Amino acid sequence: DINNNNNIVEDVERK
Amino acid sequence: LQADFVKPARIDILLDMPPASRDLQLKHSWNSEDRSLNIFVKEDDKLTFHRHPVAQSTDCIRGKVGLTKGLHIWEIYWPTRQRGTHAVVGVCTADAPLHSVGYQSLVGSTEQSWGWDLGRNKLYHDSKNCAGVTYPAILKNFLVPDKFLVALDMDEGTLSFIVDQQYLGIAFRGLRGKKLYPIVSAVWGHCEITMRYIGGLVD
Repeated sequence: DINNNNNIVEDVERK
Repeated sequence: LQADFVKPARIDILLDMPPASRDLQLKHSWNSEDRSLNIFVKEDDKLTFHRHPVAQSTDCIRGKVGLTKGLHIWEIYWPTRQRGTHAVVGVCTADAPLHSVGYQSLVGSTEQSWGWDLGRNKLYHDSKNCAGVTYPAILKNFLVPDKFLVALDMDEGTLSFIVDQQYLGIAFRGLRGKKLYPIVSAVWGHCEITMRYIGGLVD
């Protein structure tokens, strides 16, 4: 996306 | 014409001493035990941290040492093309949140941290309640380079920045009596930020 991130990555900080 | 490179006495004194030793830099580097899980300290460079490319996430990591007295200076190296929409540099108490959902200037968002948004050239503190302040103060016709210095004077209770060898002036006041840690707020995937302690003055 705009900040060079992608939805395939797991957000361990959220979980 | 001639830009001003004069800096406060104490900063001159500190910068006149030799830079802090490798051991001192490591002692004051990013703390892998006090970070957003979306960030990790590079195994082959304890001075640099890496941010996983997690979507809609703002992530921070604190330095290992909380400061309560003296003048301290450290250098921040943040590749320009790795800042994204929100890149903030500053300090905070041990209570500042290291993560938030979505993208924003997390550092400076509550009363627990103070930060300088490198993209907006604005100072944030208790952002929810307070309006940002332009910095450095505009006068002519400002981009923050890849590297620059942060100066926390806990004796006077101020935070200031030095860009391109130029003192930008006091950014925040009222820090006296606190225990502050270096901190950064990032949202860019794979960004790497390096923090190298320069030295402390007990004056």
